[PDB]
Amino acid sequence: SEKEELRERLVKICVENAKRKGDDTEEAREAAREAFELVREAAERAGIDSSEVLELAIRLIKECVENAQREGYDISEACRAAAEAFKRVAEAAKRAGITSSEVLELAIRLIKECVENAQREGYDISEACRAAAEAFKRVAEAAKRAGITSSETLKRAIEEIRKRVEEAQREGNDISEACRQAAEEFRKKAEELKRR
Repeated sequence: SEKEELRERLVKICVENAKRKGDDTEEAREAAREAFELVREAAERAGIDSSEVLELAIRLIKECVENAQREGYDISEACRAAAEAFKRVAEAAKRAGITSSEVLELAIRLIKECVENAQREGYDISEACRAAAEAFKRVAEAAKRAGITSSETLKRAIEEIRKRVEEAQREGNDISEACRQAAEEFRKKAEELKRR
């Protein structure tokens, strides 16, 4: 099946990257298999389990794993953390009624960018995953509360977070704070919209 194929690809990626740097390949295979099910189930429960969304989730994991290999991080840790980050995006999407393909893609790109930035700087991957996923969760929740149904509005909110994260990266400022401040500015705007 397509899912079996996709899982096999992720296993290959994790095992090959573990083998390259002398990490435990059996742990990496296990991590890949468990990560795949974690993301599949989360997507299914959120009603977003198109093969396109599953491919994006696997791409996120792949990129985080490949960069872990480059930057001195444990392959299985990276695999798990990326999968858990996707799970939190899916959970927030479910709670807010978000199914937009473009919104989901931007949320997952934001996670990737935060993780890559953390890995470059030698910081903890899990903290970068939390900042990115929390920012999405905050925007999603604020949009739902305010009755914002527009995909363009959500896309522009996530793009603004991406823009502030890239600015912070460039200037050597804290990425997590950039995420927090940008999501909070959206929340304010949304709440004003609802009140007014």
